[PDB]
This record gives sequence, C-alpha cells and structure tokens, in this order.
Amino acid sequence: IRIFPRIAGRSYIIYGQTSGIICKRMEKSDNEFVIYNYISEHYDKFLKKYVPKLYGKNNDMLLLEDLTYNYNNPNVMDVKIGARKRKSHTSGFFSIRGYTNSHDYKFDPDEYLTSESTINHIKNFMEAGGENRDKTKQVLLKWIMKLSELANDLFEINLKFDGVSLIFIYDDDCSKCDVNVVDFSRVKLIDTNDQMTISAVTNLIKILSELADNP
Ligand SMILES: O=P(O)(O)O[C@@H]1[C@@H](OP(=O)(O)O)[C@H](OP(=O)(O)O)[C@@H](O)[C@H](OP(=O)(O)O)[C@H]1OP(=O)(O)O
Ligand SMILES: Nc1ncnc2c1ncn2[C@@H]1O[C@H](COP(=O)(O)OP(=O)(O)O)[C@@H](O)[C@H]1O
Ligand SMILES: [Mg+2]
Ligand SMILES: [Mg+2]
Repeated sequence: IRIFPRIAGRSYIIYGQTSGIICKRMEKSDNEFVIYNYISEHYDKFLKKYVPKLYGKNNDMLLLEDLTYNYNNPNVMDVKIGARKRKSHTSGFFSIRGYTNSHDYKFDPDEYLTSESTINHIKNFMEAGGENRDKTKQVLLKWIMKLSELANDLFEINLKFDGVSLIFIYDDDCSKCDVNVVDFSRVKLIDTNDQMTISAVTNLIKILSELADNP
C-alpha cells in the first residue's frame, strides 16, 4: 500500500495497484458515489468536461483518474469553492486548502486572509513555474478559459456543491496545466443553481485575470 501525496483533506487516499488510478475511501457514507452516478445520468457533459473519471467502486473505495499522472513535475492547489460545513471562507468567496510547497511560505489553512494575502499565496503557488512570464501567463489563461466555461455551465445545474474543491495543476516546465472539480461527498439536489459556488469561481477568474494582466 502506497499513500497518495494529497495536498489537503483528511480522506484515506492511496495509489491504485495499477498506473494512473487513485483509490479514495468514502469515510462516512456512499453519497459521493450516489452523486457521481446522478451527475452521470443528468449532466454527463459536466462530468466529461470538469471531473476526474470514476472507473469503478471496490466496497468503500472509489477508483479515480489520477489528475497528476501525466505530469513530470506537478504543482497542485486545492481551493474549496463549495460551502464549508460551518465556518466562513478564509478568503471570503473561497478557501485555499493547500498547495505544493505551501510549507516553505508558512501557509496555514486555518488563517483568514485579506485580498493581498490570498493573491500572494496564489503567486506563491505559481513560483515553481519560473521567471519566464509568457509561459506562466499561458497557464493562467488556460485556467481562466476552463473556469469561465465552468461558471457559465454552473447556472444550468441544480446541485448545491457543498464542500467541492478545484484542483489546479501545472507542470514545472509550464508545458501542461488543468483544473478540475472534486469531492462530491456533501453535494445535494436543489431546485435552483448554486450562487455561492458560482461567486467562488467568478472571484477566482477575477484574481487570475488580474495576475495574467499585471506587468
Ligand atoms: O470538505 P467538507 O466536506 O466541506 O468538510 C470538511 C471540513 O471542512 P469545512 O467544511 O469545515 O471546510 C473539514 O474541516 P476544516 O479542518 O476544513 O475546518 C473537516 O475536517 C472534514 O472532516 P473530517 O474528514 O476531517 O472529519 C470535512 O470533510 P467531510 O465532512 O467531507 O469528511
Ligand atoms: N482525482 C484526483 N487526482 C489527483 N489528486 C486528487 C484527486 N482527487 C483528490 N486529489 C487530492 O486529494 C486531496 C483531497 O481530495 P478530496 O476528494 O477533496 O478529499 P476529502 O473528501 O477528504 O476532502 C486534494 O486536495 C488533492 O490533492
Ligand atoms: Mg475536500
Ligand atoms: Mg470530502
């Protein structure tokens, strides 16, 4: 058994016994599985664009696509865009839960931040990408392109995305990047769209667009 280098969460996550798969234990209920299936049947396009593939279930374990698999030198950031259980967001509209090398910058997931500190932590996450500005702003722009489409699509989806995170990834060489939505354990059916979750994504798009544009 090989422990998966998580960025955040308390969940039991291991490498699969084969390439490109992780096993996440459903700790408290099978609700994450129920919600993958429900999204599979009602919003399959959403599942295809924005969510790691669910290959299968093994008792309490989900076999998930390893979002880090195709990266020589992956940098990962977990941002919670869904509602916290109780507790307000550490950055108002969202909470950064962790990032690759966040220890080196004295990052603390319990610390409520100003806009300045929030933006500095995202700048911190981007430092591994090096001083070549053209290729780091390409990463920012590919993230903005997918996040924009996600915020657009969220208006047409009647789910409360309580607890869901965005996983931002980029390779050290800035050759490759992505962002995807994870963690549906606390997602709920509702009769409208999720304005809190949409505001989290639009606020991130704002921050990233400010970085992509600064000189
Ligand atoms: O991620 P969602 O679901 O929102 O809730 C998590 C909660 O976050 P928030 O909701 O308070 O942000 C964490 O509290 P934090 O240390 O961040 O204050 C809990 O430690 C964690 O429960 P744990 O697994 O530790 O028992 C929850 O996950 P779960 O309920 O899916 O297990
Ligand atoms: N499919 C995935 N591929 C790669 N890393 C993942 C994947 N899903 C989760 N992770 C990693 O695991 C961490 C916790 O994921 P999450 O599903 O939110 O667990 P929890 O429900 O315990 O919060 C993330 O911060 C990320 O580092
Ligand atoms: Mg989580
Ligand atoms: Mg969870």
